[PDB]
Formats: sequence, structure tokens, C-alpha cells
Amino acid sequence: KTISFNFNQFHQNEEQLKLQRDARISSNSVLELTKVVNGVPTWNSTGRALYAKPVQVWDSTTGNVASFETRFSFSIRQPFPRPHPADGLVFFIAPPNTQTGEGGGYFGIYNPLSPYPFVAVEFDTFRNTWDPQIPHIGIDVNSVISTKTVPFTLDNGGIANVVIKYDASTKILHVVLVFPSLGTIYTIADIVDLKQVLPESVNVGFSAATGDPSGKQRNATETHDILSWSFSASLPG
Amino acid sequence: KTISFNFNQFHQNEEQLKLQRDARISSNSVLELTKVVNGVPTWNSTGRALYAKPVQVWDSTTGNVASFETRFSFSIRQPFPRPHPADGLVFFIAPPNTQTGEGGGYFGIYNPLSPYPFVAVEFDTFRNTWDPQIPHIGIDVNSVISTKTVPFTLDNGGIANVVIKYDASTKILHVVLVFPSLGTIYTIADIVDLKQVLPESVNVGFSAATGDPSGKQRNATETHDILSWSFSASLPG
Ligand SMILES: *[C@@H]1O[C@H](CO)[C@@H](O[C@@H]2O[C@H](CO)[C@@H](O)[C@H](O)[C@H]2NC(C)=O)[C@H](O[C@@H]2O[C@@H](C)[C@@H](O)[C@@H](O)[C@@H]2O)[C@H]1NC(C)=O
Ligand SMILES: *[C@@H]1O[C@H](CO)[C@@H](O[C@@H]2O[C@H](CO)[C@@H](O)[C@H](O)[C@H]2NC(C)=O)[C@H](O[C@@H]2O[C@@H](C)[C@@H](O)[C@@H](O)[C@@H]2O)[C@H]1NC(C)=O
Ligand SMILES: *[C@@H]1O[C@H](CO)[C@@H](O[C@@H]2O[C@H](CO)[C@@H](O)[C@H](O)[C@H]2NC(C)=O)[C@H](O[C@@H]2O[C@@H](C)[C@@H](O)[C@@H](O)[C@@H]2O)[C@H]1NC(C)=O
Ligand SMILES: *[C@@H]1O[C@H](CO)[C@@H](O[C@@H]2O[C@H](CO)[C@@H](O)[C@H](O)[C@H]2NC(C)=O)[C@H](O[C@@H]2O[C@@H](C)[C@@H](O)[C@@H](O)[C@@H]2O)[C@H]1NC(C)=O
Ligand SMILES: CC(=O)N[C@@H]1[C@@H](O)[C@@H](O)[C@@H](CO)O[C@@H]1O
Ligand SMILES: CC(=O)N[C@@H]1[C@@H](O)[C@@H](O)[C@@H](CO)O[C@@H]1O
Ligand SMILES: [Ca+2]
Ligand SMILES: [Ca+2]
Ligand SMILES: [Mn+2]
Ligand SMILES: [Mn+2]
Repeated sequence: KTISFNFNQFHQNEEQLKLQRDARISSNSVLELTKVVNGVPTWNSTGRALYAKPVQVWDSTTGNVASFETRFSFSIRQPFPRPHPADGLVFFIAPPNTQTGEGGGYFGIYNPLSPYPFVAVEFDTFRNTWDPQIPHIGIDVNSVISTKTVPFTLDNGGIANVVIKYDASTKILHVVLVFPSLGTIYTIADIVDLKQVLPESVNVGFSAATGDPSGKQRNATETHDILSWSFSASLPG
Repeated sequence: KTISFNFNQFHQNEEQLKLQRDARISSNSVLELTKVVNGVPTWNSTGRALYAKPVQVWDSTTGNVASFETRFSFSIRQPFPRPHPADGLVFFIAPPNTQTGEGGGYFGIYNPLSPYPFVAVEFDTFRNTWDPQIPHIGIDVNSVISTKTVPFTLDNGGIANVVIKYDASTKILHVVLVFPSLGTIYTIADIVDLKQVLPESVNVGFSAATGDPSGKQRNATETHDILSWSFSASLPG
């Protein structure tokens, strides 16, 4: 089977999306994952957006795994440089019907009290105890402590283009990050066996989070906007 | 044992380069792999450019393999759309002291008579009997019949940015192609075991070719210019 969707922009009450927590669509078409009031990003915010319908990444009958490609544009504006912006956004794949997890450094996808598996590509802006210098792109498998990491310089408020591609034959998950205004290109890849970590049917989407209250810093925040998003998956068997 | 060089521009008679066949550096600093006379690309042309010093991709004593990253910008101008431009350019790695191979669809790196091993990333503009729709990026190992392929749309005469990265721990060779003027991004990756195909010391460089006379089409041509090039390899030990 081949499934695919495209979003050139977003409208209020998009029937193909599942918004959770602080996630919402602005009047001028952008998907704001985290809370922003009067043009100002708030702390203690967590939001997710999932594609309404589940997609099948693999079939147990034939044992075949799907190959997929996803592209999206996001923007992170960091109004308060000091002490430190937080926390970042991620593109992720998880079992269907999950609830928003812990916020802060966990981006809203990890729940210590009852963990569910997931594969995620993160754009980390805050340095937790388990993180290397930030910002950085990271490939996460069942944990927020990345298997592979690469540093990148953020184009504050600028637009970022991301291409995530997964080839089932080689099991290579490669992501590309581009800031057209700066002409900078960042690349990272790692081997991930989807069949080994996720169930046959999953949900795909984004999740982000701002500074957690425990950090005692209202300045630890930023925006996490998704401007556009296309997804395509192919399962031969 | 880290090695790296950077050519932000090309000078007449570069002491660090080895030009072969039709390859030459224009007065305005660009590296023209194939022949172009009076601003017009000729057919029956083949040229290569190798970094003068050999680089060590792996060490037999420790068994360790090098990781490397290379970035470059090229431009392909296609003056004659009909009947078909040809043939393309490639970035490649081969044993030191090799001679230009067959031209045409072989880009000047393959020699049926006496083949030598090589790993190359191709940007193919002509569709040979062994090729899929063109243009396409392709990863070649010891042969011009690609292991992995991805189609791309050329920005005629525009500038292209390429990022080729090889991670020895995962053996993943991933390349990224970007046409800044169109904002388009193309990505491809595959697993290649350098230690298994190439000798300890190799040469890195470019090779390109225009329409072969046997095709009986003088229009089967285009330019193959390299604007800038940086390389870097880290061999632990
Ligand atoms: C949180 O962000 C605020 C806005 O960026 C910081 O205040 C700004 O601090 C600038 C330099 O310290 C100063 O030039 C600006 O006028 C001021 N902006 C306003 C109107 O708040 C804030 O910095 C703290 O608060 C200011 C008022 C001073 O007390 C500074 O010494 C403080 O660092 C940031 N707070 C934190 C926790 O960093
Ligand atoms: C961070 O956001 C939380 C919700 O997104 C806040 O808790 C919410 O507080 C509301 C009170 O105004 C209450 O109706 C909601 O049920 C509750 N949500 C849940 C289930 O936690 C949380 O802090 C709360 O609100 C402040 C004003 C105090 O009333 C606290 O005691 C609450 O826990 C926010 N964290 C902070 C430190 O502001
Ligand atoms: C394609 O380019 C070739 C050069 O790499 C031409 O081959 C000829 O090679 C000879 C020895 O290697 C050399 O003396 C010639 O100068 C050169 N071509 C000439 C005459 O300039 C080849 O030219 C054709 O083939 C040669 C053997 C001669 O018969 C020429 O008259 C032919 O044009 C070029 N092919 C074509 C079809 O243009
Ligand atoms: C080889 O490239 C040439 C330049 O692009 C083509 O000639 C051009 O063809 C145009 C129509 O395709 C015509 O309007 C132009 O006047 C002409 N310009 C030149 C430089 O001659 C050429 O096209 C064929 O050959 C020429 C000589 C004409 O007879 C055209 O009508 C033919 O289509 C290209 N050759 C091929 C195989 O198309
Ligand atoms: C574990 C955890 O969520 N840690 C958070 C961190 O991610 C960030 O939100 C910070 C902001 O000041 O507050 C805490 O340290
Ligand atoms: C095998 C070979 O070199 N084939 C070439 C092809 O690569 C291209 O140059 C074409 C142009 O007319 O002429 C021939 O078919
Ligand atoms: Ca973090
Ligand atoms: Ca070809
Ligand atoms: Mn991280
Ligand atoms: Mn090819």
C-alpha cells in the first residue's frame, strides 16, 4: 500500500489532524505546537499534533517493512536569550492513541510512569544532563537520550526545511536540515529497525515543549511552529 | 590522523591539483572538468581533477576505517535541450595513480579493459541502457550501475550544493543535493564498506564527460563546473 498526505498550510479544525494539549492552529495558517500569547512564547507549555489516521509501517504476514519520506518546515523564535531557551520540537512515530507524555526535556513523548516505544527525530534547544552541546539534531529510539547527534546553528525566527527519509532495505534513517536564509546544511543518519521497535500500525506527528516550571525560569521558552508538512509511505508486502 | 583541504576558489596551475585530459581551470577561477570553447560545451570531452596527495581511508594495522565529509558546489549548464544532454559528473575515490577511463556513460572512471576499484557519487544526466530516468543521483561501487538511485530535477546553469558524508562506525554514505535558487532538497544514502573495496591509500576527486562520438550527436553535451570544494577525513590511528 501507498499512503500520503500534504499540507501547504493549516486551517482551524483540520479534520486530518489530532491536536493535543497546547497545540493549536493560528488564524494565519501556522501550526503552533506550544503556547504563545500576544506574540510571546510561554513557559510550562506542551503540545502535539498527530495525523488523524494510523499508518502501517510493517506487515507481520509478509514481514515487509515500509519505506517513507517526510518533509516539513518549522520555525523557532527565541525572544529571550538569557538564561536559556527550551526545549525544542520533534517529529515522531509511536503506537496509535497515545497521550502527551512528560514535558520539558522529554518533549511530550516520553512518559516514565508508563513508557511506550517510539522513533523520533529531535531538534533540541536545551541542554539536559544527558545532552551534548545544543542546539543539535538527534535520532531517538525509545528514549530521549539520542543514538546519534549532530550540532547545528539555529536561524532564530528563520525558516527551516527538513527532509526525513527511511529506506527499509538498508534500514537507514537519514535526516537533512536546511536554513535557506543562511544556506547552511546539516545532515545525520543512523540505522533503525522499525520492525524491531514499533507495532504494525502507528501514528506520525510532531511534539514540542517549553521550559518546565521546575527550572524556575520563565525565560526558558521559544516558539515551535510547523509551517508545512508532507508525508509518504510505501509498504510492498 | 585528520586531513583536510579547502578550495574556496581555483587558481591557474594549482599546485595541489592533478588535472587530466580536458580538465582545466578558467580565468575566472572555476574548475571546468569538460571542454567548453567560446562559452559553448563540446561533445567528445572527458576530464578529471584529483587532489594531488593521497589520503588514507583505512589502516591495516589497526583495522580502523576513516570517516570523512566533503562539500562542493557545481553547475551544469545545458545549452541544447534536444535531443539529450550528457553525460554528467561524479565525485569519486580510487587507488592512487590511475588513468582516465572510458568516457561517455562511464564518466571517465570506468575502464572495461583494466578495471580498478572505486566508490563514486554520480550526477547522471544521460540515460544509458543500465540507467533509470534521468537526471539522478547515484551511489556507485566498482561499477557505473548504481546500487541506489534517486531522481532530481536540475537547475539548468544554476548552482548546486552537495554534501557527502561517510560515517565509518555505521558504514553509511549519505549524500545531499541542494539547489539554493529553487530551494529543492534531494537525499540518498547507502551502506558501503570502504575497507572491503578500496586500498589503504586513495585519491579523491571529480570526473565528468560529455556525449560520446558513437552516439552521433554533437548536441549531447553540457558543462561540468566545480565552483568550490572542501574535504576532511578522520582516521583514528
Ligand atoms: C528574561 O528576559 C528579559 C527580557 O529579555 C530580561 O530583561 C531584559 O534584560 C536586559 C539585560 O539584562 C535589559 O537590557 C532589558 O531592559 C530587559 N528587558 C525587560 C524590559 O525586562 C531578563 O533579565 C533580567 O531582568 C532584568 C530587568 C534585569 O534585572 C536583569 O539583570 C535580569 O537578568 C531575563 N531574566 C533572566 C532570568 O535572565
Ligand atoms: C503548568 O500548566 C498546568 C496546566 O497546563 C498548570 O496546572 C493547571 O492549573 C490550573 C489552575 O489554574 C488547573 O485548572 C488545571 O487543572 C491544572 N492542570 C493540571 C492537571 O496540572 C500548572 O500549575 C497549575 O496552575 C497554577 C496557577 C497553580 O494553581 C498550580 O497549583 C497548578 O498546578 C502550570 N505550572 C505552573 C508552575 O504554573
Ligand atoms: C574526439 O576527440 C579525440 C581526441 O581525444 C579525437 O581523436 C584524435 O586523436 C588523435 C590521437 O589520439 C589526435 O592526433 C587527433 O588530433 C584527435 N582528433 C583530431 C584530428 O583533432 C577525435 O577525432 C576523430 O578521430 C581522430 C582519430 C581523427 O580521425 C579525427 O579527424 C576525428 O575527428 C574526436 N572525435 C570526433 C568524432 O570528433
Ligand atoms: C541541436 O541543438 C540546436 C540548438 O539548440 C538545435 O537547433 C535549433 O533548433 C530549433 C528548433 O528545435 C530552431 O528553432 C533553431 O533555429 C535551431 N538553432 C540552430 C543553432 O540551428 C538542433 O535542432 C535541430 O537541428 C537544427 C539545425 C534545426 O534543423 C532544428 O529544426 C532541428 O530540430 C538540435 N538538434 C536536434 C537533434 O534537435
Ligand atoms: C527533566 C526536565 O524536564 N528538565 C527541564 C529542562 O528540560 C528545561 O525545561 C529546564 C528549563 O529551565 O527545566 C528543567 O531542567
Ligand atoms: C556507453 C556510452 O558511452 N554511451 C554514450 C552515452 O553515454 C552518451 O554519451 C550518448 C550521447 O549521444 O552516446 C552514447 O550512447
Ligand atoms: Ca534537551
Ligand atoms: Ca548515464
Ligand atoms: Mn538531545
Ligand atoms: Mn546512472
